[PDB]
Amino acid sequence: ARGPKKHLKRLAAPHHWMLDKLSGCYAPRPSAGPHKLRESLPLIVFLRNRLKYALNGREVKAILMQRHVKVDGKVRTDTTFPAGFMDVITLEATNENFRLVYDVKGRFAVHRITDEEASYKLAKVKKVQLGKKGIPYVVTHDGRTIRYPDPNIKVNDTVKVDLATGTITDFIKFDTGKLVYVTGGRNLGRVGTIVHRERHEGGFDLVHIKDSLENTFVTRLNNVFVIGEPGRPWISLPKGKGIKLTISEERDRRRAQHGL
Amino acid sequence: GISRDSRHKRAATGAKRAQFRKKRKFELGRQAANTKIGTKRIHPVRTRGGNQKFRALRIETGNFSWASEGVARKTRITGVVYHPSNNELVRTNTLTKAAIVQIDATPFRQWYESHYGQSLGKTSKNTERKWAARAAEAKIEHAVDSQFGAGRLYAAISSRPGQSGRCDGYILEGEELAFYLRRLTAKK
Amino acid sequence: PRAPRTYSKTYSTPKRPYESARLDAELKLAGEYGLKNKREIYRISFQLSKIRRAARDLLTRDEKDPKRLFEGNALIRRLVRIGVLSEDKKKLDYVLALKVEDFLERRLQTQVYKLGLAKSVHHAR
Amino acid sequence: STELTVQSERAFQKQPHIFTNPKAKANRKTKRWYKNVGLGFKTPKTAIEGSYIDKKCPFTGLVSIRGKILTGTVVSTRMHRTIVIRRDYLHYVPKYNRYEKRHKNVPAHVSPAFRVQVGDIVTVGQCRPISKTVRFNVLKVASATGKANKQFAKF
RNA sequence: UAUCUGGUUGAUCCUGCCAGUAGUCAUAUGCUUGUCUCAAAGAUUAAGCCAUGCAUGUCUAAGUAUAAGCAAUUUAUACAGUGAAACUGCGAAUGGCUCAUUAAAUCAGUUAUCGUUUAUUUGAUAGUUCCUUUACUACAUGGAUAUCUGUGGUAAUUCUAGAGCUAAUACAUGCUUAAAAUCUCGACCCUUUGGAAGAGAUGUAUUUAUUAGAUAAAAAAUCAAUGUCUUCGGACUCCUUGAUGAUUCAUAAUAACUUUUCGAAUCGCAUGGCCUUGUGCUGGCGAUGGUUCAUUCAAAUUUCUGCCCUAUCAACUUUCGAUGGUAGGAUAGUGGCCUACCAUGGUUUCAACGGGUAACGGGGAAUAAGGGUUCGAUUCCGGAGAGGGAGCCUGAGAAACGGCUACCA
RNA sequence: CGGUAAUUCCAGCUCCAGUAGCGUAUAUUAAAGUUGUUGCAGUUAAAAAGCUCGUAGUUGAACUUUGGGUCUGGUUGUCCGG
RNA sequence: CAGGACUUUUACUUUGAAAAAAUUAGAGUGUUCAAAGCAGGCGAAAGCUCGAAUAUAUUAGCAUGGAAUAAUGGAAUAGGAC
RNA sequence: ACCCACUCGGCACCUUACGAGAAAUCAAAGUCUUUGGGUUCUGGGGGGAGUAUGGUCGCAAGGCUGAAACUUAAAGGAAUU
RNA sequence: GCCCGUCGCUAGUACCGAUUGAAUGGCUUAGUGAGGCCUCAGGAUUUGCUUAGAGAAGGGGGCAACUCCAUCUCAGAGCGAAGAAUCUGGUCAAACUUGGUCAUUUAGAGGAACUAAAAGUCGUAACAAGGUUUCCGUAGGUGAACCUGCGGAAGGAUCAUUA
Ligand SMILES: [Mg+2]
Ligand SMILES: [Mg+2]
Ligand SMILES: [Mg+2]
Ligand SMILES: [Mg+2]
Ligand SMILES: [Mg+2]
Ligand SMILES: [Mg+2]
Ligand SMILES: [Mg+2]
Ligand SMILES: [Mg+2]
Ligand SMILES: [Mg+2]
Ligand SMILES: [Mg+2]
Ligand SMILES: [Mg+2]
Ligand SMILES: [Mg+2]
Ligand SMILES: [Mg+2]
Ligand SMILES: [Mg+2]
Ligand SMILES: [Mg+2]
Ligand SMILES: [Mg+2]
Ligand SMILES: [Mg+2]
Ligand SMILES: [Mg+2]
Ligand SMILES: [Mg+2]
Ligand SMILES: [Mg+2]
Ligand SMILES: [Mg+2]
Ligand SMILES: [Mg+2]
Ligand SMILES: [Mg+2]
Ligand SMILES: [Mg+2]
Ligand SMILES: [Mg+2]
Ligand SMILES: [Mg+2]
Ligand SMILES: [Mg+2]
Ligand SMILES: [Mg+2]
Ligand SMILES: [Mg+2]
Ligand SMILES: [Mg+2]
Ligand SMILES: [Mg+2]
Ligand SMILES: [Mg+2]
Ligand SMILES: [Mg+2]
Repeated sequence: ARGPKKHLKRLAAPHHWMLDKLSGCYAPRPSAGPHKLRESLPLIVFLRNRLKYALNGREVKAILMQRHVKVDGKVRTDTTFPAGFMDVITLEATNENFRLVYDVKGRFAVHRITDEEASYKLAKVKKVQLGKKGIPYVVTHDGRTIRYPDPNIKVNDTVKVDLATGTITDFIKFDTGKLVYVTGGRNLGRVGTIVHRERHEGGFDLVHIKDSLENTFVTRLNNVFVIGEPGRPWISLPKGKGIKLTISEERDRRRAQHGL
Repeated sequence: GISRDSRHKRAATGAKRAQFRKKRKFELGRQAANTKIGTKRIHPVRTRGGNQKFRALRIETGNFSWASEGVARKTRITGVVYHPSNNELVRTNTLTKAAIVQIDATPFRQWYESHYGQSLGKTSKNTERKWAARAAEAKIEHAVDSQFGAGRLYAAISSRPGQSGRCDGYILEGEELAFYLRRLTAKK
Repeated sequence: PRAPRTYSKTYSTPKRPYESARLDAELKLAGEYGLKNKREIYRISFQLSKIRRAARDLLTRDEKDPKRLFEGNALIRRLVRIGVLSEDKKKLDYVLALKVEDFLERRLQTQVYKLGLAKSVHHAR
Repeated sequence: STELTVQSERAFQKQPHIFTNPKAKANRKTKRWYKNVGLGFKTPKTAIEGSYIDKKCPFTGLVSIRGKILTGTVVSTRMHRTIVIRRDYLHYVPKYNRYEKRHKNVPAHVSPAFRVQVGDIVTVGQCRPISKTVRFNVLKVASATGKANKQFAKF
């Protein structure tokens, strides 16, 4: 009905916002940005509901204004700016750097990171095409277009963007026996190896993934994000190395590592 | 206004559908331009998402392509002789797409002369040399040649003049041209 | 248009109102544990029933099957914590045999009475 | 379907932007454009060699096969260049723990590269809307001859 | 959490109902009513009618202040502190409400856009505007118009006439700009192995052509064109090409076209670096803008499958498009969406079509052995509508009603 | 039930039930194996078409690689807690 | 693996992928209890730290394992297979 | 043609039910709470009523199809003294 | 004992129905048709360019085509560009006049019902062989149960007459 929608009801929000059912009718709708609405994570949520540096929206706004938050080197001032997967959130005071990565369960984890890694962003390849004047460009599944790419970078390949300038420093080819991260579905937040790649030339390629504990699962190709060569990831993965325990196992862990 | 909705239609079964929702602006369709010949007059229309289509009510000139030779020239359109959809259009002189029209042809003739030097109906040294290098390539379909003699070439419009404002096409060649001629003859 | 608040009816009335023996039993129970209403008793019964439903379901699933192993175990643990099940009977099969008295003999009422501090249940209440 | 003639109506029917230069004379004399649809399907020799036209052919025209690929038996050939496909299936009624036999007719477009009789089983591919009801285009006709080899009983 | 009990008889066993019993985010209502927490609430009938008030406006160092505003005081003799108004920009298409319509419609899950539009967003990105090249706006072009000041009209309204000034990121115009490479033309010489001095054109967007957008492997003979090195027998060697399941795709190239789109005459704070010692040439961080391609928020359609009663609805659709074809028109684009010519189809006892709904669809709710039955106006998601019907303006987006135009009430 | 001993009316006293709640009305679900797929009935209680043919529908005899052997992974009971 | 070359076609069943959140079932957690909520918990009580799980929905589409059951197809003018 | 013995198909009948059933009774009315061989039709308390109405078929009588309002605590079945 | 129908009485439901009845809505024949949008014109007015002659007191840096200046500025007139009212055809199409039609309602002179209340009237049809055994189909007849043909059924008062 008539043009774009501008609000978001609290229940209609992505569940991995971890937003509480009460204390409001509305949720912070991610503005038009680099990442998809449902796959994003607004700055407000990151600030208030994760790190707890702000108490309310006004506080968040104030924080933003003094030009201190930095999403991928660039500044940002939107409360509802949609930082998503692999995005580096740097705070100038505190000197903390964060990379937005998922965890074993599904939601965005607070993952503290060093300045040596915070310099670069890792990004999947969505499209490879020749643009105007015959100039080749690559499209990252995370927002960007990069002109004149290395011509053996194809779709689904992951790319090390140096972020400070925005040039491709290095890349990983999508292939069997390469460390992978799942970014959508039930298996989202899981880390694996790629055992096999089914095709079905028509609709949705399925990739078979084994983790470190020899525990195979299948996801769609567009949910699968390459991260390195097995055992050696290009980024630091969060605590619990994207592993997925069974519920009982988790409970046991909780019990046996008690230290109140 | 004229709407392109499939709401007002009957279903596959022949069932008359009930009137759900009043007609929308995204369903809309505007009046026919039905362009005439003589003195250039082009009205812009604001479409969806900004953008302009150009209604070409009254057009005189047009640039037409000789696909064999590989050249196109701006030329006067003088009359619609045949239109596949409707004889009414022909009667009117309504310039549309796929209509068959008569072109001034003089520019084409001039071009030909410049190129080969052979002329249709009956200097420097470099030019002569060039001509020599060419030749025998200058033969053409007989029908075209005949037309040239009269001074008016048959061409088909391939632009949608109601959409672009631009009125453009291709000079009639080969089998298609022959077919068109036959059709014309039949009509007479 | 704010997110709806969840209610839950926490008791269930009997399916037959004047079952005389049942009524007398209820009365006796009330007398024993200084209960203001039959409502309290009903609440307890409802609670018991919920537990039973869970337990039965668990039983219906194969033993050593994950869900049974987990949820059932958790339930058992909870029961032991509350003090309704005894350490002899961490079994899930024993969960079905519980009966209303064990819940009433665990209220801050009865407990208060049974540690001194009172002289009868009413006083404690 | 076409059925004879080719150059049969008010307008000259040609493949758009296919040019057959009437100066340097070729082997085919008129150039024919075709493409393979993909998905493992094969472009027939009737399509490549033929003289017919069609914008709505998946091989020689402008439509592109994408999305759903269905199969079913042919019910009606009667309307020109198109077909009707019956598509029998079982609808599960959960209360009675049993199945209803159901129907649904799919109107589909028939490229003149095919010989289609009533009763032939046909593989049909989804494409861009073609008419009021048609969304589908015939890709493969499975009933090849029936019993056109030995029709007469005499050994 | 698998339960029944009273009533047909003089008594009996049944069939059968009626009556009881229990629940209802199920309404009403009758009596009562101390406390704590939680909290539905003009849906049902009349999508009946509406007094009065409010519900959408908005300004930052950073578009435009000569308020004849306030300042007032130790950046102004161009401005420079705040700042009403007004212009410009943006928003008012979200939200909120309601369920009247609506039964293959909506809607749900599922596809598709190789079938399109998309403000904003985040990435991208444009030496080519010139047009002959011995004296030219670019150290910056033009005319308006608001507020304001004054003169009024009317019983009246968020009615605006007349005059006088005055702004722009409003509205119009319109400059720089190389080097190279490539494509159109040849003052001549010297009888071939021919080969060139120098002159014009080339951005993008637009339009129609046309061409390229290759790729299953190796080895020839020679006939027409006839190149390059000749160590004058002759060799010929290293000879481009992205993506998809798939394209006439991406993209490039030649042809021209065009009542020639865009290519910064815009703002704030910084006041840094070389002296050819000019006030010269320079240079930092930003705002707004602007091209196409991205992307993001979206968008129209779209695939397959699924709706409640009814045969006291069995044939329905096709003059006035029904089903299909062809061409055009129209549209953001696909399509009988519409028009012309043609064909006679399309749906149906596996209920078409018609009728009803005290029908918005779904998530769900009540009940609660298992299976079911009934409900879902209503907090979330879709969809409709703003008394009824039309029709449109502005805009990225509305067939908008706290926009306009009409008719009916 | 009530026509002169009314345990049924109207009151008084006792008592029972639920209890800050309880009653009445109309729906609706369970009770209903009184809608039946699970799961009902049809000689006499309601109900077998007067009878046969018959398109759709539903349904429809049996029959094609069974048997052995050879190693080889597990997964719980056991045989001790090594 | 990466490419042909064509594969009788189903129904059924399997595991997987999808069936928004709330609701439902359910793990954790002394809202003083509870309905709830997604909180909290532990310190030197200088800072540290678990959390915010899981499971369901079978109609339709998609993916794969199975080949009993039920159907369909092939060589009888052989124009059949190598 | 009888007579005996066996055998398929038929109209029935007699005695027992170990099965059914409310019972009368039933070799099916059995192989049904130990509930599923395949199928078509019909019933859902008694009246109103095989009525009203609309179809349709009949020359007509009529047939097939077939309600509701309202009404009512029983109408019935088999057996008993 | 039980018990059936006619005619009575009192209520209450529904049914048919003369009324050329009434009302509302949905389609619709013929004819009209607001308003926008598009389009053919129209051209109030609004300006720009022509060197188109001025009075102007350096109307371009000293009598003079000003050592003539977007000079003083109107008759020009030609050439544009913008453009309101109005206007020709369309197109979408609310609506309106007279009819017709379907649906649902609604007055309704009269008529024919059924139920309820079952101390009215006439019989006694059925239940016993109910005093003519009951039923059923059908046809005729009657004051009313009903009676009487023709065919059938025991739910009959008969499971019965060998040879
Ligand atoms: Mg695809
Ligand atoms: Mg655009
Ligand atoms: Mg039950
Ligand atoms: Mg009786
Ligand atoms: Mg009695
Ligand atoms: Mg009851
Ligand atoms: Mg207090
Ligand atoms: Mg209301
Ligand atoms: Mg404004
Ligand atoms: Mg809204
Ligand atoms: Mg080509
Ligand atoms: Mg292209
Ligand atoms: Mg077309
Ligand atoms: Mg409704
Ligand atoms: Mg509903
Ligand atoms: Mg609803
Ligand atoms: Mg309603
Ligand atoms: Mg209103
Ligand atoms: Mg409106
Ligand atoms: Mg309002
Ligand atoms: Mg509104
Ligand atoms: Mg007394
Ligand atoms: Mg019930
Ligand atoms: Mg029964
Ligand atoms: Mg009977
Ligand atoms: Mg069989
Ligand atoms: Mg719960
Ligand atoms: Mg009855
Ligand atoms: Mg009897
Ligand atoms: Mg008009
Ligand atoms: Mg008698
Ligand atoms: Mg008698
Ligand atoms: Mg009887």
